[PDB]
Amino acid sequence: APDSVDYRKKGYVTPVKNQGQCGSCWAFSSVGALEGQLKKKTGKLLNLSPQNLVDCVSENDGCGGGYMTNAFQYVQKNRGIDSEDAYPYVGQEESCMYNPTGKAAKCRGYREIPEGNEKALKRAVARVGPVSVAIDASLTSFQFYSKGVYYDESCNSDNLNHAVLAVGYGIQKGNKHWIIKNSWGENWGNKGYILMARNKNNACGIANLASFPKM
Ligand SMILES: *[C@@](O)(CNC(=O)[C@H](CC(C)C)c1cccc(-c2ccccc2)c1)CNS(=O)(=O)c1ccccn1
Repeated sequence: APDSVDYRKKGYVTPVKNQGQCGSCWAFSSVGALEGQLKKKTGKLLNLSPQNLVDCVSENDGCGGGYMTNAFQYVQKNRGIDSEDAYPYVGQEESCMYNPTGKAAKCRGYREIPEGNEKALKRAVARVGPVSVAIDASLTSFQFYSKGVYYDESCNSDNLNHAVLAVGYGIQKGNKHWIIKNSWGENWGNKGYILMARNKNNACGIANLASFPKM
């Protein structure tokens, strides 16, 4: 695998979004992994519909939460997912209004990175592109992040409370890290992003719930 990868400079990542009040993190993590795979497939970068997921993945909890693997699974069974244009985000629960003429992409399943295995996650990002991850994002130091390669001993790898996207990896100043896209708005952290300590015993649970869709 390369020493460092950044799918932002490669045109794989769409703008940073804002979930707002709805617990749709998972949706934004899923949609982001889907957009990375669509780009690699058709050469076009499109914004996919997290609302489509929130209203339609009956296996999940809408704005109450859900899993990324369930969302890849719904897109696979359903044979598609709409674009953001065709199914705009509202931020609250509404009935499924999935429209097939607005189908922007399809999924052929998903792969799960070996739990707790960072090297594996690295190879996955390096060979696949953006990867859906789940971390502990409850710590104040994480929420007030602005610069640096985030790290805190209090981070709990079994307290996975927020779904995010692994956009690449590298090194800052001798500190290895993961480029993480957040769904808190371009005004949070470092233009919507945060570099999180890599190889530090799977800090904040970075590799405990990683997965990517097949396209
Ligand atoms: C996000 O917006 C909503 N939370 C969830 O989806 C979690 C799962 C994620 C993989 C981390 C969750 C909570 C409760 C239930 C379920 C669920 C799963 C399957 C089926 C039904 C329900 C999933 C959270 N991000 S946040 O709001 O920004 C946040 C919250 C807390 C701490 C930090 N950040």
